[PDB]
Amino acid sequence: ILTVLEQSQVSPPPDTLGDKSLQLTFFDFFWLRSPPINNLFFYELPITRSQFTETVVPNIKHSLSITLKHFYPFVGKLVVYPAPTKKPEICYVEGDSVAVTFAECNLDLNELTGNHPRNCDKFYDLVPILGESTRLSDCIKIPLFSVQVTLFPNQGIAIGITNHHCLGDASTRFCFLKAWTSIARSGNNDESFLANGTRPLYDRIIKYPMLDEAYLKRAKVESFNEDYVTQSLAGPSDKLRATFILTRAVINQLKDRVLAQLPTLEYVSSFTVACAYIWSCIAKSRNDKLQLFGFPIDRRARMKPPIPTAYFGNCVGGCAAIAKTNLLIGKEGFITAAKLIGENLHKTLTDYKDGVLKDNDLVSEGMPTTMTWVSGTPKLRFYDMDFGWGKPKKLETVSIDHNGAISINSCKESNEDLEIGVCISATQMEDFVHIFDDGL
Repeated sequence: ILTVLEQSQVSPPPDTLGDKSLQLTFFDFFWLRSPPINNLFFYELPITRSQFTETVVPNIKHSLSITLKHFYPFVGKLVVYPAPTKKPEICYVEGDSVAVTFAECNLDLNELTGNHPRNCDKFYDLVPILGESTRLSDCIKIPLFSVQVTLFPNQGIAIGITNHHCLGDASTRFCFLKAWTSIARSGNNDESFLANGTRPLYDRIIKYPMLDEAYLKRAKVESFNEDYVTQSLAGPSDKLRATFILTRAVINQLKDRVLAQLPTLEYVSSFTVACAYIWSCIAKSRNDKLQLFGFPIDRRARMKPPIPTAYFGNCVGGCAAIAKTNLLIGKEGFITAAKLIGENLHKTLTDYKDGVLKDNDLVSEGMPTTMTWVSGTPKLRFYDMDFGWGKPKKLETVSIDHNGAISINSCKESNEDLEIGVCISATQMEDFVHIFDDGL
């Protein structure tokens, strides 16, 4: 089903980059022990094996190489030292490279790019492993970014991107991908990027050393080297992956229902309404006791003073709500969900305005029987990423399979519509589909 054509290593062009480091913040240290992030971009095009070898392979290598000279941390490694003093950092050293795998897949591409339930494990051999760590006398070094480009002969191409969350957040990945695609589209040339594109800002403008040290303690840094193990996804599995669509029209109707029933609810957005609806579906599907639902927040614009969009690295916050499952079910359940999300998000955003940077409560108050954390930021249009073959047919966040997570992103026939990705056991999928569709 999968054939590896080439295992390559891609570096910046000769005589372009010297040794370079990037210092990290508490926002980055938060993710020290996180599993890899895996994303797929699927493209439809009538591409032959010969053409893939002749132009695609060299074009991927060349365009990535050129992009790396502007995005040094992508070709660097996370370096963790055993001493509680020396902070982890990103280091690039001359000779460092990005692992780029070229492969061929004999599965029907049309059996992967749809929205209906497909086996989760069919996607695993399309995403690259993050890569083996390097263990030295004074440190461990972990790769930050890897790529797989997979040919589906006469059908298209999937680009699988795996990264460590310490490299940066979704905004950082978006910035990088905008550059890479520009460079690829313009025939392996950074002239357009340098003139018109958004360059990464490596200035260390987030300086809170006391928070830095507090976050490293929580992430247990002295045992990191001893504890670190690879976390690649592998089958077989009975789980199914589906994509659920909330159209602008449906979202507005749901929003109108919330605003009508709860006229003084301080925060109601397309995103909170989408979250509330999926939240209610998950509650109905699980028929459990107590649930937590949460999601990330890009904090850049909310910082005091504001952080430029192009700031390189992590600048992410989070918000969560907890409710008894019986309160989340049905039409009234969706309303309750929207209320709790809205209230908690309003509180969180007020705290950011006040300049609040920080943030077994559960053991005391009650252990959730389900927890869901959203992957995704619908504001970032990953569906516009065009390497020269057109925009993606389908995006998948494969790493939601690891734990209590769903993906929420914009669509590309419409940036006002939302796509929700779910990977759950086959037995639960059948009901979930009916729950979602019937409820609308």
